[PDB]
Amino acid sequence: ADEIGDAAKKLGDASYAFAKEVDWNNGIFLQAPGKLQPLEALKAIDKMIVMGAAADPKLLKAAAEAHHKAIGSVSGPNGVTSRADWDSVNAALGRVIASVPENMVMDVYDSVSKITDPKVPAYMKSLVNGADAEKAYEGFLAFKDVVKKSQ
Amino acid sequence: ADEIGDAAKKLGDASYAFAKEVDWNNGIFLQAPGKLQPLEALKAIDKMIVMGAAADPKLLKAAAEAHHKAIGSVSGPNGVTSRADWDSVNAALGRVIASVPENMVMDVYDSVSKITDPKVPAYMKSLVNGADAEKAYEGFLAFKDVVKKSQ
Ligand code: CHL
Ligand code: CHL
Ligand SMILES: CCCCCCCCCCCCCCCCCC(=O)OC[C@H](CO[C@@H]1O[C@H](CO[C@H]2O[C@H](CO)[C@H](O)[C@H](O)[C@H]2O)[C@H](O)[C@H](O)[C@H]1O)OC(=O)CCCCCCCCCCCCCCCCC
Ligand SMILES: CCCCCCCCCCCCCCCCCC(=O)OC[C@H](CO[C@@H]1O[C@H](CO[C@H]2O[C@H](CO)[C@H](O)[C@H](O)[C@H]2O)[C@H](O)[C@H](O)[C@H]1O)OC(=O)CCCCCCCCCCCCCCCCC
Ligand SMILES: CC(=O)O[C@H]1CC(C)(C)C(=C=C/C(C)=C/C=C/C=C/C=C(C)/C=C2C=C(/C=C/[C@@]34O[C@]3(C)C[C@@H](O)CC4(C)C)C(=O)O/2)[C@](C)(O)C1
Ligand SMILES: CC(=O)O[C@H]1CC(C)(C)C(=C=C/C(C)=C/C=C/C=C/C=C(C)/C=C2C=C(/C=C/[C@@]34O[C@]3(C)C[C@@H](O)CC4(C)C)C(=O)O/2)[C@](C)(O)C1
Ligand SMILES: CC(=O)O[C@H]1CC(C)(C)C(=C=C/C(C)=C/C=C/C=C/C=C(C)/C=C2C=C(/C=C/[C@@]34O[C@]3(C)C[C@@H](O)CC4(C)C)C(=O)O/2)[C@](C)(O)C1
Ligand SMILES: CC(=O)O[C@H]1CC(C)(C)C(=C=C/C(C)=C/C=C/C=C/C=C(C)/C=C2C=C(/C=C/[C@@]34O[C@]3(C)C[C@@H](O)CC4(C)C)C(=O)O/2)[C@](C)(O)C1
Ligand SMILES: CC(=O)O[C@H]1CC(C)(C)C(=C=C/C(C)=C/C=C/C=C/C=C(C)/C=C2C=C(/C=C/[C@@]34O[C@]3(C)C[C@@H](O)CC4(C)C)C(=O)O/2)[C@](C)(O)C1
Ligand SMILES: CC(=O)O[C@H]1CC(C)(C)C(=C=C/C(C)=C/C=C/C=C/C=C(C)/C=C2C=C(/C=C/[C@@]34O[C@]3(C)C[C@@H](O)CC4(C)C)C(=O)O/2)[C@](C)(O)C1
Ligand SMILES: CC(=O)O[C@H]1CC(C)(C)C(=C=C/C(C)=C/C=C/C=C/C=C(C)/C=C2C=C(/C=C/[C@@]34O[C@]3(C)C[C@@H](O)CC4(C)C)C(=O)O/2)[C@](C)(O)C1
Ligand SMILES: CC(=O)O[C@H]1CC(C)(C)C(=C=C/C(C)=C/C=C/C=C/C=C(C)/C=C2C=C(/C=C/[C@@]34O[C@]3(C)C[C@@H](O)CC4(C)C)C(=O)O/2)[C@](C)(O)C1
Ligand SMILES: [Cl-]
Ligand SMILES: [Cl-]
Ligand SMILES: [Cl-]
Ligand SMILES: [Cl-]
Ligand SMILES: [K+]
Ligand SMILES: [K+]
Ligand code: NA
Ligand code: NA
Repeated sequence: ADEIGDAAKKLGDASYAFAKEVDWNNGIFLQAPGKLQPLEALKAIDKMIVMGAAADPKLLKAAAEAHHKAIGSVSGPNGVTSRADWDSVNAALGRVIASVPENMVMDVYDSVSKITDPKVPAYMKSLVNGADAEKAYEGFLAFKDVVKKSQ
Repeated sequence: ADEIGDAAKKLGDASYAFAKEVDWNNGIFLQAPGKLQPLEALKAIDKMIVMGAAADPKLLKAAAEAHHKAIGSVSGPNGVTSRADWDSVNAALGRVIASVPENMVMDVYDSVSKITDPKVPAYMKSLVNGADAEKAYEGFLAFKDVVKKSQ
């Protein structure tokens, strides 16, 4: 057990209602988030590859395992995993983020933002309960503060 | 140095002319290869996650590093990496494939095939030199025999 695991449980309280409202079977997620821009996207994918090579290999292993278990507990019409697996996944991802330098994480966020159309967040939010999405995000902000403290 | 590295060099002789003919900047690769079928695709993605968790963590690390280096040497109008980086990537991927049980690799191939429209290989091949694609594939068959012997 660790502090990221404790923080993932609080994050789940704040975010699982949002998770249940996303339609994870929507084909939209395979689309570019705006105009397809292969050269810019490749730069973002490169920042991710750099980060994956920097990440602790045992923690990437554990984060993959957690996703395989989450897939096994999917149910209902939106394809949402169990509450327990939602928290497990978030904690395992938090540990991966904490295993690399902060600049590597920001480089991914910046490089993806560059290819992401300004309308995309609002359109995503419009398909769920707005208050639940806001509560999820304030949850994320509290969680990332625990993650940073392990980083 | 190892036998997979030697085999990757022969594979490059057989396949790099094909690599140069693919338009890696074509947006088509972001499309589902046929009808989008999220439940079946998730099963294929699950076989991959299982395989990634089973793979040797040092070899997955090295395979990511090899891709970051390959991205740095991209040139020309099709976005093709250098011959040296093409071989490096193939050897590092060969080592990853050899680090997991054969059944895990076949499970991915079967689960992806299930969502892949029968027209897709021929359409892909139609955008390149057919003889070069055939020479690439016969190269692959020789390479996978070396990979299997390390497996
Ligand atoms: C079928 C498998 C599968 C699916 C469908 C997804 C889906 C996703 N992954 Mg995951 N992953 C999957 C397998 C795996 N992933 C990962 C490792 C990662 C990493 C390292 C990351 C992702 C992230 C993401 C998200 C990227 C898009 C995004 O940011 O949306 C928005 C995100 C959500 C809807 C997820 C919940 C986030 C938050 C706790 C609550 C919601 C807050 C806000 C309302 C919206 C988000 C705001 C931003 C600024 C944080 C997306 C939800 C990324 C992500 O979520 O970025 C924030 C991310 O950083 N995945 C591994 C390797 C261990 C997997 C397999 O093993
Ligand atoms: C920008 C980054 C990036 C891009 C564009 C790609 C693109 C691709 N990856 Mg790669 N990857 C990338 C980063 C990374 N990959 C991987 C790990 C993997 C793995 C483990 C595998 C792929 C494979 C593939 C291919 C999947 C589709 C396919 O099978 O087409 C057809 C494939 C090609 C055109 C590639 C050349 C194959 C062969 C040597 C020559 C051509 C033979 C035939 C003519 C066509 C293929 C026949 C099939 C039956 C083998 C595709 C070419 C898969 C693959 O190639 O399956 C065969 C695969 O197994 N990637 C990692 C983690 C280390 C990456 C980042 O770090
Ligand atoms: C070949 C196939 C390969 C596939 C490759 C696929 C990967 C790339 C696919 C792209 C997917 C991107 C779409 C993501 C949208 C989700 C982000 C979002 O809604 O974000 C919403 C935010 C909203 O903006 C924020 O809005 C906030 C509002 O807060 C206010 O309001 C809050 C609650 O309402 C609180 O009150 C809070 O305290 C208060 O300040 C603040 O103003 C912040 O400053 C501001 O950042 O937008 C922002 O961040 C702007 C930046 C958004 C850019 C995207 C960021 C995602 C980075 C994640 C990296 C993952 C990469 C994707 C793939 C990885 C999978 C492994
Ligand atoms: C949210 C975003 C997340 C993104 C997720 C994305 C991943 C999934 C995206 C799907 C991409 C799939 C499209 C791939 C097409 C390439 C395969 C192909 O052209 O294949 C061509 C072959 C042609 O068929 C073969 O044709 C051969 C012909 O050989 C003959 O001819 C030869 C030379 O002409 C030689 O002479 C040879 O000796 C002689 O026998 C033989 O008959 C073989 O038995 C027969 O298999 O088709 C076959 O195999 C049929 C099976 C094809 C199924 C696809 C196989 C790919 C499996 C790779 C796993 C990678 C998964 C993809 C993503 C992974 C990235 C990490
Ligand atoms: C081989 C293999 O398994 O690889 C594995 C690799 C990983 C990394 C482990 C993995 C993973 C995680 C991944 C890829 C996550 C990807 C997330 C993608 C999110 C995409 C989104 C939000 C896309 C869009 C597109 C939208 C378009 C919106 C608009 O166009 C619309 C409607 C109309 C316009 O008028 C206005 C508009 C509003 C602009 C939008 O609103 O959102 C996975 C899945 O496991 C597969
Ligand atoms: C060896 C091997 O196999 O590697 C493989 C391993 C993987 C994992 C499968 C793999 C992969 C994918 C990877 C690395 C994905 C990485 C994702 C990174 C996500 C980062 C995020 C969300 C960062 C942020 C930063 C944010 C900042 C927000 C704020 O600053 C803002 C704006 C304003 C301030 O006022 C307050 C603030 C709130 C602070 C934010 O909100 O989010 C890959 C590439 O395939 C390689
Ligand atoms: C088709 C289908 O059914 O798919 C199903 C597939 C599944 C897997 C079963 C499934 C599921 C679950 C899923 C997808 C869960 C996704 C979770 C994503 C979690 C992401 C996390 C936590 C990302 C971050 C990024 C962080 C960055 C933090 C920092 O940068 C920040 C901000 C500010 C810096 O100053 C400091 C910092 C510390 C660097 C962080 O702290 O955390 C579901 C729902 O069932 C759908
Ligand atoms: C070949 C093939 O078929 O592969 C298949 C493989 C799969 C895995 C099966 C597959 C899949 C599934 C995938 C990747 C699913 C990804 C889901 C990502 C979902 C993202 C969502 C919800 C994003 C948001 C962002 C939002 C932002 C809200 C806010 O910012 C807003 C507006 C205002 C801020 O002030 C406050 C805020 C509240 C922060 C929100 O509310 O939500 C797919 C697509 O089927 C393809
Ligand atoms: C966060 C992050 O970085 O994730 C990283 C995760 C990884 C795994 C490391 C990674 C990687 C590798 C990946 C995903 C490789 C994906 C390969 C996809 C190949 C897709 C293909 C061939 C798609 C199609 C679609 C086609 C459609 C054809 C047709 O419809 C057409 C024309 C008209 C119809 O009449 C007939 C038809 C003929 C049916 C086709 O012919 O082909 C990457 C890139 O690094 C990103
Ligand atoms: C911890 C962590 O981070 O994990 C992350 C790590 C990654 C790597 C980034 C990641 C990923 C992606 C993964 C695993 C991709 C795996 C790809 C597997 C490819 C397998 C292939 C091509 C298999 C085959 C089998 C074939 C057989 C052909 C033949 O039998 C046939 C028909 C007919 C016979 O007569 C002759 C024959 C010729 C023998 C073939 O032709 O091809 C993931 C999911 O994101 C997790
Ligand atoms: C937009 C843009 O510009 O992107 C650029 C991005 C880059 C990265 C810079 C770039 C590049 C290079 C790329 C993509 C290279 C891709 C290489 C893929 C290699 C895949 C390999 C070897 C897969 C396998 C699968 C195998 C399976 C083998 C077996 O199953 C078989 C058969 C039969 C079983 O009985 C035994 C077995 C042993 C189990 C194997 O042996 O090998 C490029 C071109 O520049 C494009
Ligand atoms: C959000 C966002 O924008 O992300 C962006 C991220 C990126 C990385 C920048 C990006 C990208 C690039 C990607 C994934 C590229 C993937 C390329 C895969 C190419 C596959 C090809 C060529 C497949 C084939 C299959 C063929 C088969 C030929 C044969 O079988 C045939 C007929 C007959 C057999 O008898 C013999 C045979 C000879 C075997 C062939 O000849 O070729 C993209 C798309 O821009 C999206
Ligand atoms: Cl505890
Ligand atoms: Cl571009
Ligand atoms: Cl040698
Ligand atoms: Cl389906
Ligand atoms: K509101
Ligand atoms: K021919
Ligand atoms: Na470690
Ligand atoms: Na090892």
